[PDB]
Amino acid sequence: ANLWERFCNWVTSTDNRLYVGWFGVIMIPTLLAATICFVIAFIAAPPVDIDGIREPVSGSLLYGNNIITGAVVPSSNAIGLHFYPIWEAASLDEWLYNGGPYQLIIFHFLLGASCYMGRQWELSYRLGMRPWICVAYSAPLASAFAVFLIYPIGQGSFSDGMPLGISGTFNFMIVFQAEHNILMHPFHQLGVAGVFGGALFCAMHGSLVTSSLIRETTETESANYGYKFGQEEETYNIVAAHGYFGRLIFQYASFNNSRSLHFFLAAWPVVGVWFTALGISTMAFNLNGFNFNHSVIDAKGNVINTWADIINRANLGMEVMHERNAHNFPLDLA
Amino acid sequence: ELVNVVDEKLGTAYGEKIDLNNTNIAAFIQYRGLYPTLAKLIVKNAPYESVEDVLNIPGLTERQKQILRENLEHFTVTEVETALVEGGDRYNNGLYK
Amino acid sequence: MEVNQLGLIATALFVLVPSVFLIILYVQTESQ
Amino acid sequence: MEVNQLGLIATALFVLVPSVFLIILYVQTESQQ
Amino acid sequence: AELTPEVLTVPLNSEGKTITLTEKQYLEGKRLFQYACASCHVGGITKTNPSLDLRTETLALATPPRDNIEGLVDYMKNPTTYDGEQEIAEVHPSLRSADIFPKMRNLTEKDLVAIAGHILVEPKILGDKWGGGKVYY
Amino acid sequence: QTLTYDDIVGTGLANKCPTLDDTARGAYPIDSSQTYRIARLCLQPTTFLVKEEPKNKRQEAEFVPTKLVTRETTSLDQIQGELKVNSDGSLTFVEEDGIDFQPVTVQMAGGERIPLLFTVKNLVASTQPNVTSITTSTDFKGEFNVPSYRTANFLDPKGRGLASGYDSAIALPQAKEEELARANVKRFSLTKGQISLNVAKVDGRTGEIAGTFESEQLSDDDMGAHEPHEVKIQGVFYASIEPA
Amino acid sequence: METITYVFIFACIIALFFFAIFFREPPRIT
Amino acid sequence: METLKITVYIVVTFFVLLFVFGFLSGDPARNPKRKD
Amino acid sequence: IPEKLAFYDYIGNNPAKGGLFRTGPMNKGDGIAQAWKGHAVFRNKEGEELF
Ligand code: CLA
Ligand code: CLA
Ligand code: CLA
Ligand code: CLA
Ligand SMILES: CC(C)=CCC/C(C)=C\CC/C(C)=C/CC/C(C)=C/CC/C(C)=C/CC/C(C)=C\CC/C(C)=C/CC/C(C)=C\CC/C(C)=C/CC1=CC(=O)C(C)=C(C)C1=O
Ligand SMILES: CCCCCCCCCCCCCCCCCC(=O)OC[C@H](CO[C@@H]1O[C@H](CO)[C@H](O)[C@H](O)[C@H]1O)OC(=O)CCCCCCCCCCCCCCCCC
Ligand SMILES: CCCCCCCCCCCCCCCC(=O)OC[C@H](CO[C@@H]1O[C@H](CS(=O)(=O)O)[C@@H](O)[C@H](O)[C@H]1O)OC(=O)CCCCCCCCCCCCCCC
Ligand code: HEC
Ligand SMILES: CC1=C(/C=C/C(C)=C/C=C/C(C)=C/C=C/C=C(C)/C=C/C=C(C)/C=C/C2=C(C)CCCC2(C)C)C(C)(C)CCC1
Ligand code: OEX
Ligand SMILES: [Cl-]
Ligand SMILES: [Cl-]
Repeated sequence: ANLWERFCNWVTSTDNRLYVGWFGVIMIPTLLAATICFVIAFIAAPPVDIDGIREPVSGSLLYGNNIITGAVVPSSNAIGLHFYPIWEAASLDEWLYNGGPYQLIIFHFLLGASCYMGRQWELSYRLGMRPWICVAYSAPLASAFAVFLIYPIGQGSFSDGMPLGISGTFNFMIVFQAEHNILMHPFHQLGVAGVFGGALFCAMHGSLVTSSLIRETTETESANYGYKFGQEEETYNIVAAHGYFGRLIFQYASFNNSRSLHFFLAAWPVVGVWFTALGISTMAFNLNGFNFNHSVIDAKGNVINTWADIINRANLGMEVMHERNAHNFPLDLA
Repeated sequence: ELVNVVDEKLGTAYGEKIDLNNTNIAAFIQYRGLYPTLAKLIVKNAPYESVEDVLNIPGLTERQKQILRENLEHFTVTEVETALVEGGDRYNNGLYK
Repeated sequence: MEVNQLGLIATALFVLVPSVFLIILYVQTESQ
Repeated sequence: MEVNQLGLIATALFVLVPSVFLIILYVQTESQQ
Repeated sequence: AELTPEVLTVPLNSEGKTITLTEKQYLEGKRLFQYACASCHVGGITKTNPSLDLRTETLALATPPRDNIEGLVDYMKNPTTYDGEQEIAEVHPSLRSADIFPKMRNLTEKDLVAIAGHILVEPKILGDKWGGGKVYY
Repeated sequence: QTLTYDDIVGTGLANKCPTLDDTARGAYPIDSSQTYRIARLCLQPTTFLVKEEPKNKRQEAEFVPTKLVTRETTSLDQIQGELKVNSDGSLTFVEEDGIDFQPVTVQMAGGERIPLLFTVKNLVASTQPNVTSITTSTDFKGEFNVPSYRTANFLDPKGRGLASGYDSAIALPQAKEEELARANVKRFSLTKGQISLNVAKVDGRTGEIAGTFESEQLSDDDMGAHEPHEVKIQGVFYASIEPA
Repeated sequence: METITYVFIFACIIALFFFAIFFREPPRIT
Repeated sequence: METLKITVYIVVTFFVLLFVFGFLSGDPARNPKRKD
Repeated sequence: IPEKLAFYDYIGNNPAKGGLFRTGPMNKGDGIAQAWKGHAVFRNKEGEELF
């Protein structure tokens, strides 16, 4: 054992309170940089000219935001997709005005989070586990890539990336509806199905295992004290929960293989969230939601509005008001 | 003391007629014959003291002065408003459809 | 920013009162 | 009256902080018994 | 309501002589107006020059006037500016410029009359929606 | 030399006016029977200075330097106009057209951003009388117009504008309007600035001149909402002079 | 004052992270 | 700023090298069952 | 006379003019100094200068 090997063993040690890992050797610095830049910027960054029209948007607390309205504001549209590291600016004052912190944070963050995924694989290998938790995390990771990288690439600017704020996130959702009619896109409908049903099945599983917990405590103590960490036996009667739940609907609508039951819980929301991340990724290239505007017309040819035309009226309200000083020509093509 | 100069102008002849000193060039589509040739000439030769100085534009043709007389009743001149003529707003005022 | 004066006292007690409850309950659990 | 607005948060914490300290110490004394 | 001959009656020339189209032609002109004109003219606006719509009242103050089928077939053969003072076949598809605007090659005089019929009928049906743009969608 | 966009793209040189050797100290003969024109005039600012503003004390306002934050986007170029010979021998430049304005934001100590419309719109600059030739001691002085930094369609964060926009503070339905007038009522400023151009290099061969300039003008006033700052711009210019 | 409040509460949460991880109840194999 | 550029260049490079070399240092054997 | 020297000659900057519960900056009290108004000379109807 020499210097390199002692280090290699520390890095991949399964005795560290927090696993490090080769993926962690990248994740730790990139996440730290992003987290420190994000916190300073959120509190103190001065206004950022997000839309490139010399009209700065104040995102930080010290400049009169609160927790809900504050943000790290995306980098200037004048920058488009150009790389804007600190060293490319003439002064930090220039880097701040033009929104450099958003580039630094998102790049370090996306790098950091891709290696988090990798680190989940890595530790599972050292622990003797099956490897695929990192596959589940890939649904939220891709989702984040979609709003922070892909959608900017398709539209040619990080100025149309998702802002790092609570209200900025809403701005981003609203403008998206106007430009892509995302509600009418099947992949986002799959993501709603992803998350409603993931919440639905999460209550169902909690409610059902909780229902069939085996008495092991008295009325005064928490029932939680009837499980002991590491115990070999199960704390609940799955036969009984299948018996409740098979009758609630019918016998075959109900799982009786615990393995089949948990793979279903993993698979449902992960798939759904893959699809909505893909929906954001593809609407990045302007393949938008179904367009049924004026799809119904009468014998003479008058337009017979459906609910889709009513959506489109709201969409148009979003369209004409958003970024109200930034368009000189009549189509908003990116 | 603080007034919107554009609202003020709406209460003038500008609000009823084509102000040859102010109105964006697309308002000349309203009347047969004017657009785009004469409107460009009208706009280029800039401001006028009187509506009828438009007939003295150098190089007009006889067909053109006749069209212009046919429409003197649709024109007016008021003072030039910096806010309507700056930024090239007489050629493109941000309005499309 | 012209914010609410009572907002500070409402926020502070909102944190302080329920937190102290939990702290009282936890420390006397430990000492028995 | 034109009284100072932090008078109130000052008074409330002056009361609550040391009161809670003592309550914490007393309660966990009694559950030692 | 339905599609009637009173609706399908449109000016044939500026002297007043009308012609009365049929269901089959109006649909042909909508289908050909799509193929040929909707890219810039969808809904009766003009995307590459919003100041100029296909509203029947705009085609009236055109020089030469255009609110009749002959006037329109002529525009589609040899188009001009609104005042008539210039020919714009170089930047506006027409039979004249069918070499640079291929979609115009395979059209016949009956096709052009279908397309004008459509244009002159469509505002009878939709009114202000035709040539209004997004306010009216 | 023949330089191409690809040689230049991305370097910062697109924002720089041409220069001449230190041997371009000739003299261009000006010929009264002739008409002349500036085929290109190019101004490249190098420093933006912004007048301080004392307290009540009427002490002293110095021009403090500023930090440019809007990058290499500041130069006026491609400007053309008639160089008239006048009867008192002087030369007068009357601008016609060009990229004669660039909006600019500089920062002051403390964090205040000062935007301004760096411009020479409708420039009319004249030399001294009886100028037979442009030498490396020839000066122009002139005045230009400075239109409002934003034009009439510009809408403020609450949707208010001059030619468009809400005419009131809609989020405060029943506030007293009196206290909000300066902000509810956009006004479009139009002002004048002064500029000295000092020819320091001449190429009589080609009729190329180059020197430095100094201009004074007002900053953005935000369509009437606050007072402008006095701003002083220094840089270099280059002009080619063709017979017209 | 409201800036200070937002940041104080943020900072309290970060300290809570530190203790919840490093001074957790250790899980025991019983 | 040039000083910053170079410091980040050197930093990133060094970490990037840990990651590669680390995985090359017989990472498939670093597991609790088959040391191979 | 520099205004900075005249401002020292003013009891409002005397640290012994305060109070225990009068909180905050001195500016919260007499206000933010903007200008020296001038040095003031009193005379009676006789032309005698008074102090
Ligand atoms: C795991 C470590 C890690 C990683 C992967 C990154 C990654 C990045 N940083 Mg961050 N950074 C880190 C740690 C890290 N950082 C730390 C610890 C700090 C604090 C000091 C920072 C501070 C920081 C700042 C202040 C900035 C970045 C920026 C960036 C981005 C571009 C960096 C670049 O051009 O390098 C290029 C990398 C290479 C050329 C190395 C490639 C690897 C090959 C294999 C070798 C190449 C040899 C190389 C050229 C020789 C260099 C020496 C030579 C000059 C003598 C990228 C997201 C910039 C940014 O976000 O802009 C938007 C930026 O402004 N970083
Ligand atoms: C009145 C109740 C109601 C019902 C029945 C639905 C139903 C639906 N909504 Mg809506 N939704 C509701 C209220 C409701 N919604 C409300 C109050 C809001 C907020 C205003 C929304 C907002 C919303 C959005 C934004 C979207 C939907 C979508 C959907 C679809 C997916 C549902 C899903 O995955 O849920 C999770 C539940 C499950 C996965 C369980 C299975 C659900 C199915 C539908 C029931 C089983 C049917 C069964 C085969 C029939 C019995 C046959 C028998 C022989 C066994 C579905 C058509 C999405 C959509 O448009 O899809 C078209 C979509 O994008 N919902
Ligand atoms: C009932 C209404 C309803 C419902 C249920 C949904 C549901 C959803 N929408 Mg839709 N939306 C709606 C209405 C609705 N929407 C309306 C009305 C509009 C129009 C105004 C839209 C417009 C819209 C847009 C434009 C987008 C959505 C998206 C989404 C998704 C959000 C969750 C997500 O991305 O998870 C995925 C998970 C993540 C993004 C999290 C990633 C986490 C990273 C990897 C780690 C984070 C670490 C963190 C920083 C630190 C944590 C550590 C710390 C705690 C210590 C989801 C499928 C988004 C989508 O599909 O994105 C892909 C999207 O971009 N919506
Ligand atoms: C050596 C300590 C020290 C000193 C000399 C100062 C001095 C100053 N501070 Mg700082 N400050 C300090 C510590 C200190 N500070 C600390 C520790 C904090 C964090 C709490 C602050 C936070 C702070 C803020 C947030 C602000 C100041 C400001 C000020 C100025 C106004 C002070 C004022 O009005 O006080 C008034 C003094 C009192 C009201 C006296 C309080 C003492 C009471 C009467 C006693 C308490 C009761 C006690 C229990 C007695 C019974 C006990 C018995 C049983 C034995 C002044 C220059 C202010 C300023 O002008 O900002 C620029 C301002 O806004 N300070
Ligand atoms: C006048 C009149 C008519 C009155 C007379 C009435 C009367 C008394 C006479 C008889 C009436 C008669 C029977 C006629 C019927 C008429 C008729 C059909 C009525 C209409 C009813 C109808 C519309 C119902 C639709 C059915 C419906 C609501 C749901 C079906 C959808 C469905 C199958 C989805 C459930 C999804 C599913 C299978 C499970 C996933 C959930 C999940 C992950 C749970 C987690 C989980 C599962 C487990 O499994 C176990 C184990 C554990 C641990 C666990 O975590
Ligand atoms: C082991 C854990 C350790 C964690 C420690 C946390 C790290 C803390 C991060 C803070 C680092 C930022 C400091 C930047 C120094 C500013 C100097 C300066 O003059 O600029 C400060 C200002 C920035 O801008 C001005 O900042 C002011 C702060 O009050 C005001 O807010 C003004 O309004 C704002 O405009 O700009 C300048 O004056 C200089 C122009 C640029 C020339 C500086 C070259 C150095 C480039 C900085 C690169 C930072 C890299 C940080 C990574 C280090 C982490 C190991
Ligand atoms: C005709 C048109 C053109 C062609 C189109 C082709 C369509 C057919 C494609 C078929 C797809 C293949 C099946 C899927 C894989 C599978 O079978 O899993 C294998 C397991 C094994 O089941 C288990 O099987 C076990 C035995 S064994 O392992 O299968 O051998 C048994 O022990 C256990 O009890 C039992 O549950 O399946 C499950 O556990 C059963 C529950 C059903 C869930 C599986 C599907 C995944 C759900 C995602 C839904 C996405 C929603 C997105 C959000 C809106
Ligand atoms: C499909 C064959 C058609 C038909 C039938 C028409 N257009 Fe166009 N159009 C375009 C532009 C820029 C103009 C304005 C031209 C100008 O005067 O500068 C027009 C104008 C017309 C008119 C005149 C309408 C009027 O109000 O007078 C008419 C009758 C007309 N068009 C018919 C642009 C385009 C295109 C962009 C490439 C396309 C394609 C077409 N037009 C297609 C057609
Ligand atoms: C060695 C090692 C390690 C460690 C490492 C680490 C731990 C790192 C760290 C890192 C770090 C620690 C980093 C940092 C970064 C940061 C940054 C980069 C920041 C930035 C900032 C800035 C840039 C800002 C600015 C501003 C704003 C925003 C506003 C206001 C003003 C100012 C100017 C301040 C490990 C374990 C892996 C293993 C291997 C080896
Ligand atoms: O930046 Mn942000 O937002 Ca997507 O389109 Mn174009 O751009 Mn702007 O407009 Mn709509
Ligand atoms: Cl917006
Ligand atoms: Cl645009």
